Amino acid sequence: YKIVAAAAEFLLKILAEGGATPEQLERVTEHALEVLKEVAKELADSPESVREAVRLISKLTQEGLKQLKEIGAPPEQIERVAEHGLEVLKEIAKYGSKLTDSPELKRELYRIISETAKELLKILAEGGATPEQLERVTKHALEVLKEVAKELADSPESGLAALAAIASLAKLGLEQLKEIGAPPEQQRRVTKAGIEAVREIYRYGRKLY
Amino acid sequence: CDAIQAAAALGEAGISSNEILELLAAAAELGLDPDAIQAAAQLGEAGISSEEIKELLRAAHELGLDPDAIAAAADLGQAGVSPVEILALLIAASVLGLDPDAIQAAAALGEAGISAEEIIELLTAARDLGLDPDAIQAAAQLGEAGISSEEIKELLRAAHELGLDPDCIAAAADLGQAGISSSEITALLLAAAAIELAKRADDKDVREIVRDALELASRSTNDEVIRLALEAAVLAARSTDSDVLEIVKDALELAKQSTNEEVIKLALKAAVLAAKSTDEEVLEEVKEALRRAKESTDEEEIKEELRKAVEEAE
Amino acid sequence: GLDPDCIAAAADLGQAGISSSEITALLLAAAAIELAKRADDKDVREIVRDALELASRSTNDEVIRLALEAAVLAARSTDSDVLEIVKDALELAKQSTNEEVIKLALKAAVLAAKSTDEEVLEEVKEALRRAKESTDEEEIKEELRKAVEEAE
Repeated sequence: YKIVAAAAEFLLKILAEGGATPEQLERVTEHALEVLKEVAKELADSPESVREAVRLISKLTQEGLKQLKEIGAPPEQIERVAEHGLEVLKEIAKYGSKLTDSPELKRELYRIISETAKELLKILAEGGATPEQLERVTKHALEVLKEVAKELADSPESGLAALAAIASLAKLGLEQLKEIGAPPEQQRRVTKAGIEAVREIYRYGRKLY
Repeated sequence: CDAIQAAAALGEAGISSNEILELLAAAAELGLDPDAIQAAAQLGEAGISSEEIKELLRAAHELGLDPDAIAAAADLGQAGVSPVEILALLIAASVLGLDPDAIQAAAALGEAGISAEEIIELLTAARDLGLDPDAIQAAAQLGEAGISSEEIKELLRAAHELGLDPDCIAAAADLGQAGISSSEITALLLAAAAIELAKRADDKDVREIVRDALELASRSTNDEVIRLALEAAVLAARSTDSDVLEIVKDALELAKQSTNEEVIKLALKAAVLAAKSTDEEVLEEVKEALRRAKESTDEEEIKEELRKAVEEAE
Repeated sequence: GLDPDCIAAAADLGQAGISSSEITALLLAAAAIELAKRADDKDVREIVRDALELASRSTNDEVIRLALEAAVLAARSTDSDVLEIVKDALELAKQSTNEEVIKLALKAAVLAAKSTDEEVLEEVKEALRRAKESTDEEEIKEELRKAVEEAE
């Protein structure tokens, strides 16, 4: 798995050094993610294999976004691959939840999902995208995190961890929106959506406690 | 006149009249008491919108929170905690089943800039260790000393493994205020524990061993060698068997006379593993490896015989 | 019926620089709230919600005083006909988007709550029913106007 994953990353980096268009890079990235998802679904059968899968998926995702940022592509392509990455990641997290029973690995997996979200948000913000994109991505990211939490969570402590991660993502997102000087209307809209995500997380938490 | 007194409190908080009417609408919808409306006024002094307050109090009502936690939400507001993070800490407190003093400690950790995840983790670790609100208050003092969450967690773990009182953790936070590293605090905690226990033990041989370890820890400058030596001092002060005392004394006689850290690290590791072990065959093979280390002279043979014994004992 | 400590708190809204009409609104509101807390009735509490919603969402001192005076009058009355008329007036005020319709509907409900003639209650309720079944703002205004000119 590590070898083929590295081969995908290498091929992507070679193509990017080759000066291909953002469209070609994105197409290859989607194909690479799709292949990566398939070969992950085959080869993953242990807690560490899921951890490694997530680490490599997120790595390849990060490298991909870094390529689009460096060529100066419109944020639209960045947002598409961000969605693709999150969606694939969620499907893998979904499979990985069936393989994984130990609380530590479950928690750390979720934490890495949140780190992935924090990093991809940070990268998009460094990419100079408008608040109009930042809110779409932030909302989607929170919602993916919510869906992954809803898939994984089965004890109150893990609920609190997932909550805390979600909350920290909202904190980071609001800090970016503040730094770009987004209007209080957008700040409220996002913050309220964050509170509502936490409310839905609490509606899940009501099952556990 | 309570309803007007609540309006006067919102007027003193400088709330806009339409937003007073909204907070009154929320008060009428939820049935908010005047102190819950005072908490709304204090969140208004923290600059939070009426909408956000309304959803927050709506969530507090849906949670069925105790009024003291609801009031403490205004302390989290004064601490500058993020609006979602206030809700997270409130949810966390409800799930943890801890007291409002744990929420006041969360407020202090919020003034120390600690994230709600780190607070939740610290509270999780505290309940998992079976620590008390005074230990949590001393942890907030380590937060006032700017100590990192992992350092606090390891310090609390060490304090529990040493059976320390909360006042000891307060003294650890005073060493934190003195700018002492978490490593050196941990060393000083190990040392103080070994010393007090070496009063409680009468034995001159334990006292010799503990002095030799404290000398070696005073002479040396490496955190692993120091922690090994002072842990070995605590273990010696906890021990009751001449075989462990002999192995530790032999290891200290080798180590304190040696000039290479490699044989010191290995000999102290072998002695710590022997002091933690329960098998006379492992004690005798370690006593043998030390005999081989006294009767041989090449540091490569000393390291290999200690490595064989360590790989048998680990 | 507000006692002198209430007036002292009103003077503290004066210290906060609140305008006299806004103090008056806040007094009307706080009174309606404390009364609707001392009453158990969910319907009065719904009326007080809808009034405080409307008063927060709108910004006109006549609309606000009309609404909060109706809220006080609802908190001072028990007859289902008055509660129905006030709920119909507040529902019409929530569904419609014209301040003259809002003022007329609230005025009709205030006159129905201040008076105690069942033929005025029925004609106001029927004028509100005509206004809630019809769509034209001119028919809504002309039915509420005739009911107000009969009731005042």
